Amino acid sequence: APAPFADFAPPVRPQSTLRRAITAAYRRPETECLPPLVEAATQSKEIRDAAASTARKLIEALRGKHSGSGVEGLVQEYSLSSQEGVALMCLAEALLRIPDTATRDALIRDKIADGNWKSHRSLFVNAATWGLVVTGKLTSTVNDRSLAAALTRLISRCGEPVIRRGVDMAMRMMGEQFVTGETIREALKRSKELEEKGFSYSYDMLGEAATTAADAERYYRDYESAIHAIGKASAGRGIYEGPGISIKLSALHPRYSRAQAARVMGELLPRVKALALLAKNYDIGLNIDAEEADRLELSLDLLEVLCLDGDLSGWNGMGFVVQAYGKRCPFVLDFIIDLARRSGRRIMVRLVKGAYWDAEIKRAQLDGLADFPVFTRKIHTDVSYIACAAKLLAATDVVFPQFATHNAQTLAAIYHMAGKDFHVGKYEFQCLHGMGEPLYEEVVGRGKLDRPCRIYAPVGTHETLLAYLVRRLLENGANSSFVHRINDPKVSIDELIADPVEVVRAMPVVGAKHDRIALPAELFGDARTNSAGLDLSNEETLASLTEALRESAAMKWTALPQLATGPAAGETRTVLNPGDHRDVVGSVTETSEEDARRAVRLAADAAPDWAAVPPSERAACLDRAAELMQARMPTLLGLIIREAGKSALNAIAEVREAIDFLRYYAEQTRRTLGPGHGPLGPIVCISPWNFPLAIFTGQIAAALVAGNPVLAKPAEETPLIAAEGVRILREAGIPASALQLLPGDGRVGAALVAAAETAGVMFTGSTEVARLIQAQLADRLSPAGRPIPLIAETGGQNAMIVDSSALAEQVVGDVITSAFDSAGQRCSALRVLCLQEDVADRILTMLKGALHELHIGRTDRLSVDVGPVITSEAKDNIEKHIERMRGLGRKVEQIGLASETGVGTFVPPTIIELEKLSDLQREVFGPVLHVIRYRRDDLDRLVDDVNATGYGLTFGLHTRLDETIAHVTSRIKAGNLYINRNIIGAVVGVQPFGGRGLSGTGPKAGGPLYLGRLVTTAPVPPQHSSVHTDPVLLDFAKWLDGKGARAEAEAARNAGSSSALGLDLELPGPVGERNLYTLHARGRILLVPATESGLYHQLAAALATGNSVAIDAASGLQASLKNLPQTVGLRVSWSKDWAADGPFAGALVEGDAERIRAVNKAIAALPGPLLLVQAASSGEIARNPDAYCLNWLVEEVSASINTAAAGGNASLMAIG
Ligand SMILES: Cc1cc2nc3c(=O)[nH]c(=O)nc-3n(C[C@H](O)[C@H](O)[C@H](O)COP(=O)(O)OP(=O)(O)OC[C@H]3O[C@@H](n4cnc5c(N)ncnc54)[C@H](O)[C@@H]3O)c2cc1C
Ligand SMILES: NC(=O)c1ccc[n+]([C@@H]2O[C@H](COP(=O)([O-])OP(=O)(O)OC[C@H]3O[C@@H](n4cnc5c(N)ncnc54)[C@H](O)[C@@H]3O)[C@@H](O)[C@H]2O)c1
Ligand SMILES: O=C(O)C1SCCS1
Ligand SMILES: [Mg+2]
Repeated sequence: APAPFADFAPPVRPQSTLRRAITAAYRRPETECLPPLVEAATQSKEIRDAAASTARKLIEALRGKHSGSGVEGLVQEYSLSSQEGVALMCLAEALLRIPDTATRDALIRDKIADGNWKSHRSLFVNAATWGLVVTGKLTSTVNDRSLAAALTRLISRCGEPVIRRGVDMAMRMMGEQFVTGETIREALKRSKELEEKGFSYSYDMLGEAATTAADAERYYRDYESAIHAIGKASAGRGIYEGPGISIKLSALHPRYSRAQAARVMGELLPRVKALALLAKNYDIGLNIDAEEADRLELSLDLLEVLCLDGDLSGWNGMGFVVQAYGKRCPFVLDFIIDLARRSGRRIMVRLVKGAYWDAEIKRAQLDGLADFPVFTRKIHTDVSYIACAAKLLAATDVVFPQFATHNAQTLAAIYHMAGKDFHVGKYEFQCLHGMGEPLYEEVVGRGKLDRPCRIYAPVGTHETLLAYLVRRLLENGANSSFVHRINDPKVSIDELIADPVEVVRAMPVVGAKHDRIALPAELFGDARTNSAGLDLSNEETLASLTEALRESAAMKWTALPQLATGPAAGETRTVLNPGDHRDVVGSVTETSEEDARRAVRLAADAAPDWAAVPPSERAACLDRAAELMQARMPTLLGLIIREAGKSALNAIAEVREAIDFLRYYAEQTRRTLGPGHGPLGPIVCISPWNFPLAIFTGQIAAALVAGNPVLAKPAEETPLIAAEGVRILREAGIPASALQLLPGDGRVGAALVAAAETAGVMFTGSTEVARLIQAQLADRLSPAGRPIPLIAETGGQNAMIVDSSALAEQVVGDVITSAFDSAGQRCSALRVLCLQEDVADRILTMLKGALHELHIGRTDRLSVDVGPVITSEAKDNIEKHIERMRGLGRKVEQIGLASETGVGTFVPPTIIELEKLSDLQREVFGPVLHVIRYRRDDLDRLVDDVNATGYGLTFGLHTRLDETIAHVTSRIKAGNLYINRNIIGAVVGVQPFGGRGLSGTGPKAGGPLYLGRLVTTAPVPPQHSSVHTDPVLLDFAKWLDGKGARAEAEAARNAGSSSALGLDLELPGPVGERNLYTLHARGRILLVPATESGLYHQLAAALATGNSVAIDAASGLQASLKNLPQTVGLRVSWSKDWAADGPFAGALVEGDAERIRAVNKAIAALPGPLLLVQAASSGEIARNPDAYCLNWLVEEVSASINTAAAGGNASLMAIG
């Protein structure tokens, strides 16, 4: 048996002094990066004056030949609105997908111009891109109804001539402007004109981010065939005067990442070597493009091996991009220059600013990392660029600098920095096709500056173009971009030639972070501190984590019954690693049923003393526990990895979630709890195995901070991390009498629930076990004669709907994560993928290819993607489902498992293609994705089928179309919605988490209504109000007044005002996402009245919160509701057989204690979902206007929208 963590994440090679200096700068504070860059970029007064004069001359030329674009001229000629221009270009795009030119012209003449364009996949799938072209602004989703109206209007107004102009315009841009050519031969033919003027070329076969092995093979043969064509055309011109190629490493392997470094060096490197050998034989340049920040240092390992490989000697064409917007850039250049000296290869170094800025900001915020790997002020990147250019110009004997820029100020500064001596091969400039030719026609040639420029030339069909094209249009439209400002009349030439080096030097704090971009720690501002993660791409982090993880594995972890009086004796057994039962993780002593009953009595005796600790001090304990967990995160990771079968990434997220619960409930307490919000009493917290620290901590922390002593009963599978969490909470100041730990199985849970002094239960787990607890509690009443509160958060049958406008690569990534992360052992995991029929085959092929790149095994290796299932019984239950489906004829795709999995309990990720959604009965808690197909016109029926399971936890939708978003999100019934992203997000206070139906009672964990359920009188949560009044409530109040029920009419009006139905908030979070929180009606509420006035109060509460009702017909109160307004009657039904008329979404009960007990038992016997029941006596209804609390009669819905899904971030376009 291998030692734990002995092979966790060894580096590709020992890290040299130069490599370690790169890693040290990864997230260096911006105020530390800039001073040395300012010093390096400083030039003399004479040079700065000459550079400004050169830059002014270049800018005056650019503005003096500036002409209006063809799109702007078309919009002007036909007086088009912006939406009309966008819709016209979408139509033109679709028309050009008809190959036969004469067939297209006939369709235009006889069908399109004749009105009905709809008759002949949305036309507007790519409207976000055309929106950038027409308006310069990026919209994340498409208003397809606005575009359809605009297209009808413009065709009916202008007819065939405008369509003809649109087609011809789109044909030029897509064939000549967006790309240099559709094929490499076409691009080579079009390059002759500018090569005669002194330009050179580097061709990019458009392609990146391979999803499957087949994709990577395709990109490889594209590169290989382009090298042949370029080399044949080069015909011996060499690497400086002749053309070259650019490649992206992510195109050549589907798992290009630090986590898969061994596969990268074993599988990707030989492919790059084979391409480089061919480039060497033709003597052309081969450049490795730079991608995301977490790929930089990995790419250096490939560069090093290739430059030391003797088979490539004699050739100086290997090239490499370095991004000046990155904090590591000068240290990367130090490494490359030294490698060039060691190898004797004159490495071609392309200095760029960088293409992924928006995405790097979002990623660092999501991951809770210390800082960004890029600058946050645009002028900092400019200073970085000039400083790095000085370093390169001092090293032209050993490297070939290539200065890629469209900024005339940058260009002029480098041109003068380089001085008077020049020869071809010393250095060059570079620009992008369709962006830089105007500027460099003022540079190339003996009549200008006599400096060469290489054009980066994209090659590809309309299809393969999207990702690259959006990045260019974002660059072109960003407020901070030179190419945008040059065309801004409000921007003077003096502003354009301002020297960024001197502007930065003169700022009061050199290198200060952008004022409007929050560090990841500060996402929530003054409310609370964000939890911090760990960068698993940082070699220093991986080295220290390896040591900490190994040390965690040497510890003698235990879990004991920790009563208020001290540890208790009991039956003891080992806890085994689910991925390898030979790995003993620790020992657990389980609680006897007698000691569990004893613990509740000790909790009851201690309850007054803990309630007396003021809320601010209880919240301070939670904050101290969060600090302790943050500091102990590496050790906690090691325990979670080995006890619960989690990967390192998933364990980090788990510990972050626990920290966030602690800080969120602390802050909510400080905002709400006062002397009149008395605790319930001892609360039993029963938790699941699959989030063994986060959900465990969240329930206990909420109960404790609300003033309740807690009996903590963790899942029998994962007691060790629970015991450590209790240890941390007690260290933080929670008294032993206020938090007792009771390990064991469901018997211990049931004994606690049944104990007489148990005042409340918090349950997270399976729906079937929640139903047993509901039945136990139906026997019971509080000393005040009211039901024992139960929060029961249960399973899901979670769907994702994908239409023909979604991007397959995005979909497949979010499906692989949502369905198979943690081996599908997330309550939020994707269970049913619904694919529109027209794209289903392509997406399924891509999904299956991505499935086969996953690594399944014991999770103490960074390279492992999917770990084990928790037990042999879980495995048996999952496989029985797979075999039942397999026996019914359903197609089943499974990864093959390595033999080393035999010592643990593993289930391979599985795809099952279903015929109907009713083929599924219950939640299958494992790595099993079901796939169904649907026709577009059946979308509404499909949402019905998803709702018809009775679950309502997480739900995903992938679409670009606003009409479809509005339709689906208005009809789906689930607690957590996700648009154009994965569905496993539960960020505390950002996506408050929890569902409806068979998925939960609410209120949501990590949301503002949670603490109020754990006290006898609920406070008013922050931001909890609504100015909207339910109109049926208003009609009912008028009816009450007409009947003479004046006091009840006033109570009804008061309920209408007090209701928070219609609350609609946006919660603070990371950039590039919109996180929304709304209060809706729950549904149909069962009313069990005893008196006429009680019925009127119950009806008012239910209607004020937007619900319909079913009224118990055995009440005999039918005569009390005569002559209702039709609007109210529509919401009212009478029920003789409650079980026939469900499912209900809650219940209101009136009666004395024994009537409430009898009704509670009858309600618990109803089939289906657990009901949140509220009960009151007739006297309580008369005395207390809040006898029925309106908090529990609305339904919380969280929605998370990825607003960067279209390829960039519109808001950050105006941030520089
Ligand atoms: C031929 C060529 C090849 C290229 N290859 C690559 C490549 O392989 N990998 C890659 O990542 N990029 C690459 N780029 C760069 C990228 O695609 C953009 O073209 C370039 O960053 C624009 O810089 P500029 O000097 O033209 O314009 P400018 O307007 O001077 O600079 C714009 C740049 O500033 C940066 N920026 C904007 N806002 C901020 C901010 N708030 N804080 C900090 N920085 C900010 C961004 O990098 C942005 O692109 C290449 C560029 C060219 C011309
Ligand atoms: N809605 C959410 O937020 C959420 C979150 C995570 C997991 N879950 C659900 O939890 C399930 C997986 O977790 P699990 O396997 O640990 O659930 P489980 O129902 O098997 O057990 C959960 C806890 O209940 C206890 N238990 C079992 N029988 C009991 C009984 N008769 N009386 C009292 N307690 C009893 C168990 O010991 C355990 O501590 C999944 O269905 C998952 O969907 C829901
Ligand atoms: O494709 C991109 O976004 C960059 S890589 C080389 C050109 S700019
Ligand atoms: Mg169980």
